[PDB]
Amino acid sequence: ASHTTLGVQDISVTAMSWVQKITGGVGLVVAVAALILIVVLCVSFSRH
Amino acid sequence: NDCIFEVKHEGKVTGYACLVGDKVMKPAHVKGTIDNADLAKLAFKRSSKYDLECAQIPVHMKSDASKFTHEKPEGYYNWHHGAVQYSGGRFTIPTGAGKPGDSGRPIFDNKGRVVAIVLGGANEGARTALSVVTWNKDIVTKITPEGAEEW
Amino acid sequence: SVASFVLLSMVGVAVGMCMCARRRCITPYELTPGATVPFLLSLICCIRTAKA
Repeated sequence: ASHTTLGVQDISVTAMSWVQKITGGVGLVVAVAALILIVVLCVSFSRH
Repeated sequence: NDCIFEVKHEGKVTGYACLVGDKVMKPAHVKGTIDNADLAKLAFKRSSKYDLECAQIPVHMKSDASKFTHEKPEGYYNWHHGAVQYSGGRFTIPTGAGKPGDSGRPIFDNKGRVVAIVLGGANEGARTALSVVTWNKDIVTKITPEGAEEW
Repeated sequence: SVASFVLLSMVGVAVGMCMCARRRCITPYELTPGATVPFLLSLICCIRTAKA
């Protein structure tokens, strides 16, 4: 029966929350890493 | 030789480089190596933002170190070609009197303690100023006035 | 495997930072003629820790 015709962008019961946990996983800490790259670029570049 | 020790290489004059404190100095714009053998093996680390190469004093110069300070009053400061009167915050020479082949050169105080390390120089008169890396309370900073030609 | 990809992506940025971290440990420390450290490495905590 033709309701069986499903695509590939389908939806889990809970793994949307799990990929919320993983996408909000270690991306924040490397954003902090990029931030302190911006910090250490200012060894003498700030206040004149 | 008050406490004056040198760098040479292959025929070209590599400026000057002496040990001081804990590190034998090496400016990053200097190409070549030391004339001596024992110094010619250790590691460096480059600094583009300040143009340095980190290089450690070996323990064999325990009885052969060289003291220094970071005290900058004005007046006369003796160097291996006479006197630079570091005055007005300005370590000028009468124009042109120095020789190229002097990158990294130890200027000392009035009694033999290293004060600064020169890299470049320029002139708008009878007044050649210099481009110098220093260490305020042992915190190193490169200072480049406009027009610094390599010594 | 894409999951493994993103973690082997992500910490790469972090370890690139760690590269720069060590490249900015020496940036206050390079040919520093006394190489003095009150707190210069008490906050990185790689080497040269005083008592307490």
